[PDB]
Amino acid sequence: AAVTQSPRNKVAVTGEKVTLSCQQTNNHNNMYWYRQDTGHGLRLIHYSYGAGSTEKGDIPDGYKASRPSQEQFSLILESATPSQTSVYFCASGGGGTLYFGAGTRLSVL
Amino acid sequence: SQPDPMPDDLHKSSEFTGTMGNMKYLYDDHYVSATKVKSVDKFLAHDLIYNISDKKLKNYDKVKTELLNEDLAKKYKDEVVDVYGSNYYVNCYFSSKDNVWWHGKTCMYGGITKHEGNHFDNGNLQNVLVRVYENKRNTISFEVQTDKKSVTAQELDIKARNFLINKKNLYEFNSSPYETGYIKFIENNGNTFWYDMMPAPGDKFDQSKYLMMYNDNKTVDSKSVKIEVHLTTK
Repeated sequence: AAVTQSPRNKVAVTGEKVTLSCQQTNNHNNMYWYRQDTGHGLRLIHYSYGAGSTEKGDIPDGYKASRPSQEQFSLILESATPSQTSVYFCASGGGGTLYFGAGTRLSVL
Repeated sequence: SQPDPMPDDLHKSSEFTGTMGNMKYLYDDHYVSATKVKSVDKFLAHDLIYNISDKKLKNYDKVKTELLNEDLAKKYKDEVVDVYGSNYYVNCYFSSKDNVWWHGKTCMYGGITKHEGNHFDNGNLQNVLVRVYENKRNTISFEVQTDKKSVTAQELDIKARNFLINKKNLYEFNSSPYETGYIKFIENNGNTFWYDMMPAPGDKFDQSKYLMMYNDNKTVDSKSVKIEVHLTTK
């Protein structure tokens, strides 16, 4: 089971602090966190080369990430807002490889 | 001594488009701490691997610390020492290829001292004052605690920063409320030296190379040495 996210489906009120947990098993260096326009293309929020280090992606604004261990990465959202409402996907990438999570469907109301 | 820093001789937060979270990373309750152990291997003519295991998570079972040079390596090569340092991973190597992975391994610089007759009486801990200056004013002052009778500035520094993170937002995931800042030390004799706290003026931050400054394994005498931190608001 390559890459798994958690939770799969989430409905939260505008305000609350939401965290998205992603974890791997092929232990790839590179791990990524994604989001794409309602039925469009996937755009980079945040990525990571290795535990204890992230870099800003395309659309950094209004997210927090964290890599605490080679196989683990998380998307932090301090004060949510409906805007941030979408479908998130996690990947890991390495030695000619790229895996994806099953996506997290979120709702900011 | 090391002369007091200069204005344009200090790094500016405003100049780092990077992510200040990779710096927060190395001091929010992150250090390696081992007690009474002995080197157990080695890579280049100046790094001693120990078999220290991640207590917090499960990242490493070994810890490669790199020292200023080869003779400083031997000074400790087979002695029973303690450890206190900030570890990293991205670019933690043991061979020639520069970006390669391992596991149970982690790197650092400095942070070790001979265990024998360097701890206290009955587990008592020593306290070290820290005067904080915001825009030249003694705003906040606290203290730090250690078990060494003579400890690695690194140990002490980390502990300082960890508090400032936990109570005065010294570093935040996107940046920092401060423009500049440096941690200066004073030795009973009159030796005074300082270390910049802010990243290099540019786009990215090599975690490692920052830390390489701790490879002088420089030590200080707890019971006497005094600390000063100096900041300037954005």
